Amino acid sequence: MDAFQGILKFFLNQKTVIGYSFMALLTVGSERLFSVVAFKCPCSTENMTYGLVFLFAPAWVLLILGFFLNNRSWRLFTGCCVNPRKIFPRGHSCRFFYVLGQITLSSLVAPVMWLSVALLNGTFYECAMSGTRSSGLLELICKGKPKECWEELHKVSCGKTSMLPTVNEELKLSLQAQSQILGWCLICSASFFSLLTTCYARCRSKVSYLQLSFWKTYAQKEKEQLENTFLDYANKLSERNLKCFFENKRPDPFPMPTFAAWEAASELHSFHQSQQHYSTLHRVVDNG
Amino acid sequence: MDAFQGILKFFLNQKTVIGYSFMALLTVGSERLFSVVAFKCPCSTENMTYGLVFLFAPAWVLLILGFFLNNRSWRLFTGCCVNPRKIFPRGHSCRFFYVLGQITLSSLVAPVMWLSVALLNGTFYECAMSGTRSSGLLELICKGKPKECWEELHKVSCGKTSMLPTVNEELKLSLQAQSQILGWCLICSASFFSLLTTCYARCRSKVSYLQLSFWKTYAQKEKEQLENTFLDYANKLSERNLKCFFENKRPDPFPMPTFAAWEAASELHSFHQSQQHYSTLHRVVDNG
Amino acid sequence: MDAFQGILKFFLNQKTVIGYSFMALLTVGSERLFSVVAFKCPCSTENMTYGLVFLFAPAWVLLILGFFLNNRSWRLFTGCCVNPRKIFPRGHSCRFFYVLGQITLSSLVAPVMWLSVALLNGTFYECAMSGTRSSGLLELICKGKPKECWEELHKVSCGKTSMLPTVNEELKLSLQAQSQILGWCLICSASFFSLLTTCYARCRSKVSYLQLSFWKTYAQKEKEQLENTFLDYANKLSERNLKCFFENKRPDPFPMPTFAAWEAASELHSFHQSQQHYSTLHRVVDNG
Amino acid sequence: MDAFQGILKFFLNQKTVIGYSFMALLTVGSERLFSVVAFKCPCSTENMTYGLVFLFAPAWVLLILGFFLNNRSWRLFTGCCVNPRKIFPRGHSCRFFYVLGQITLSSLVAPVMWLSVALLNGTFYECAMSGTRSSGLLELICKGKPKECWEELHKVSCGKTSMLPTVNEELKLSLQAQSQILGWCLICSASFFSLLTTCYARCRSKVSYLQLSFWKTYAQKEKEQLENTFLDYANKLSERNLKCFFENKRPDPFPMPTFAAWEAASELHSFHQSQQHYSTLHRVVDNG
Repeated sequence: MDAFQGILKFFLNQKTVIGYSFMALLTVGSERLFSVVAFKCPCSTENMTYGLVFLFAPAWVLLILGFFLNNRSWRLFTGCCVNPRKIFPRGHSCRFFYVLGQITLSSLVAPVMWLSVALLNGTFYECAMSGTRSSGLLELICKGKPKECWEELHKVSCGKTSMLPTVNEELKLSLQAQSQILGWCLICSASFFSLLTTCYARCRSKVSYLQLSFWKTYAQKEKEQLENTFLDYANKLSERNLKCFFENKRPDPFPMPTFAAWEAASELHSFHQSQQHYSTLHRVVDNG
Repeated sequence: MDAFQGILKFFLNQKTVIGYSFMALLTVGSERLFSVVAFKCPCSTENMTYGLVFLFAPAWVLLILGFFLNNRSWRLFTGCCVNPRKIFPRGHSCRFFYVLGQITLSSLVAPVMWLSVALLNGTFYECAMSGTRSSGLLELICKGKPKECWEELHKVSCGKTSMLPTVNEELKLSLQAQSQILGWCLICSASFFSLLTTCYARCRSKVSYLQLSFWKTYAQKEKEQLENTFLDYANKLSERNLKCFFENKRPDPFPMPTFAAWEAASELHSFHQSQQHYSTLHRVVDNG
Repeated sequence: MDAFQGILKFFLNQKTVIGYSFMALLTVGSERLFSVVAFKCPCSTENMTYGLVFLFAPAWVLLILGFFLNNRSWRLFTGCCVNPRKIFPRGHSCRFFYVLGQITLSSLVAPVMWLSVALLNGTFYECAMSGTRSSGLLELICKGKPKECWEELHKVSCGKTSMLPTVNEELKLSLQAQSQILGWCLICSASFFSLLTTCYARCRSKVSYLQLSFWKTYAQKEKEQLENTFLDYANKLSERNLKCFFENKRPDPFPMPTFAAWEAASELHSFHQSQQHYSTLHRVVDNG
Repeated sequence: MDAFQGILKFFLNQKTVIGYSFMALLTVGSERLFSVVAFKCPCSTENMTYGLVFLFAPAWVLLILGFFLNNRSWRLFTGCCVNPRKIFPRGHSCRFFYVLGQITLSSLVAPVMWLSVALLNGTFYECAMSGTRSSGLLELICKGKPKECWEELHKVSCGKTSMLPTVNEELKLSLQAQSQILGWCLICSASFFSLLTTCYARCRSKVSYLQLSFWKTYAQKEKEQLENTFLDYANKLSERNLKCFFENKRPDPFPMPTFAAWEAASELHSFHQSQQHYSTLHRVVDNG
């Protein structure tokens, strides 16, 4: 009875850590299927292009897919060209870049978690670094190797090289270990940067921790009560419009908010501690 | 009890992302059945025609199938030739191309997801590029290859070539990697174009985000109340016609909307912020 | 009936020892997957960097992840730059370092439990100590070994050495046993330090054991009653704001605490035995 | 019906013998995983240090872990430095060492049960005794053995010895049998010492067997009544503090015990047969 109503409280409270644990568990299973089934490195001069597309192009698709599912990116841009000065208020001319910077950093999580799993499985970097064709970065790999390392390097993945094939097995291990070092430098420097910008946004907040816990509770059920007021006023408007069509009647007037009140309740909210309002709908009711 | 009435809320809300995830999971399993069971490349002079038909003809079938299932393409064209000026209003003469462009771009999703999975499995491009017979694009494939690369290229898929059969294994890998580069160029440039036209359509909207959320709620249950009014007036009309046939009576008059009211409620809706009407049935009731 | 209501009492009472037993059971299964599936030591001159990154970089990620999930690190830092003297009171100028020292030692548990399991499975230390290149610490390993121990030491993991390959099997055992001795010195000296600072914090407490048991019961259900007062005052504020918007009314006044009362209830609590208060909200009510 | 309410009486009554049977079943399964999966003896000069750490370091961790889980070690030390003379009463100046001696001997059970199972599986002692390097205790092992027993003894675990390898099988059996004799001498002398100090503490008791059975029944449900009086007085204090914050009222006074009564009920109890009190809370109520 109460055993099932006591575990769902502890699960719904920790809901922002199972969403990230599921986003990281799907990238691991998707990277162990692109390299096993679809990736096979050609031993040609297109080595640099072929390995640099299986690395960065699945990270570009996940960036655009995070702008589609972000519900507060359509809340900001819808109706922009009607009056472009309602997103740029004259009192706070810099909150547009704070919100737009919050959309970008929130959708960079899945590109970063793709570039780290793909670098901790060093099959894409080994195919890409073999076709380097550069003066620098080639003496580092071919340090104590024979004279034909500077030309037959881009064949080391397929074997197929007349260079005593146990040097080909220790030229693969030197490239499969330069990517796993780079794969850990990306997790360590993106976790530190994600904590440095989160703590700076909370240290510079306008309210303390107790008022911020009421602000999040009000903003979560102002949207639940909005879905029930829209759904109740739409059942009464469609019943008025369908009885005056089949019976050829004249309708009673239907009171609705005007266009000036619809656009004034859609502006961007910024907290003021002199008159403490918790939403932009709270501000237009208390002022009018 | 309430655990089953709390997961279906989170599933029906995210309903436009499981439909596209099911459309992408069916194209993958359909492309891995044509190339395994039905496709076998002939090593002939019909190499170009055979591989270019398994690429573009299953994408032409899915384009027409997206016009049959689009419910707002029959809402626009039914009764066109009675009065063609009800689709071309004189106030807004350009909305006909906005609606027609929305039909085309919404049915181009499944052709694009076919050409990407087919190019990421490079069996159709390798059979097609072998029979190119062109001056350009033939020196790129036969760069460091012997003299009989310019004539025996169209046999490389079947083997069957007296050209030292390890060059035939590195001419297959060079063609199976030019299609996977081209496959990622299509996903990366169609995901960017799909976001550029969706964001431009919302930035140029007439209403803000809050009024657009009531417009979508009213339009969803105006169709639900329309199906219950049609089903209620058809049960009363069929009972009147059947009692006056078997008993040879004369019927009472049945009030129904006239022909001029049926055609006025079927026009194309366009929002005006001076008189805010949320449908074209709402406009003919409030005006008459 | 009462059999299920008698074991959940004994499980929820011992709740701080199943969270640590689950934190230690997940580190063991995560370390037996990095060394088996992903770690393969190269026999090169990058031996020192490769083995020292698989040791300390997964312990840097778990340190930052313990600052995110700590609920009393945001309770201290939110709203810091509005008035920085509310975290540094003039009466108790040193409690800021007692709370900050409690956040750090509580999040150092999972880094320490990573470095112990990684040293009791001596694969990361064997790859890293082989590339030592130092005057000291090299005569200890190469004590009764031949002359080529001082140059071909970094190849001992891959084999591949012309040094009579049964000396290569007793040079691996001498390095796989110097890490397991260091793995037990870390558990034995972190368990003694975790008891010395816990017993010193309780011996220097202001209240005895009986008053401290009431303090923990009050602080546990002041948070439960706070979540039900926030959820009740937010259902009444959103109902007031949505009836005055759709009907264009003027609202009744809504009594709420002022901004000066919100910030005084968010300060840092310190016990005084002259006037015994159990929270900072209890102190501002009894004083005003 | 009553079949389940008649076996749980016989199980909860014998609760101090299933806790020790489960503590001993976990040490056996934990010692058969260290010596099988993680222990591999090097044949080097670090034989003494390697085998003496796998023996005594898991016994030092279990000693500190028995101070953390002992609920009457925090009952004694919390608030010690406020007034140190409440743990050292002038009438009974030696009860502090009786309680501290009861904490130490009750947490030595799991260290002793580790050293006995680890010595009845003679793998740790065989690795450590091979590197003895002593004048005594080496003639006992090398009694009827050849001349190279005094130098090649520390290699006997790995084999690897040119000493007619059937003498290497009877030097392992002589060291794997000196530890099992030492393993049984530890269980025989710790079971006799545990009965000798338990019977001496009960023979020197102040009450007889019948009064001691009421004392254990009262002390067991003074703690159950204390958890319900704390949980009832904390629900009334948090409701008073939250209604005077959101409504800006002034509160009624809340009667609570003073600081002098909180510390007098936290002292150390000792029985007196002149005025028979069964707790230290029973003493301060009957006296005041």
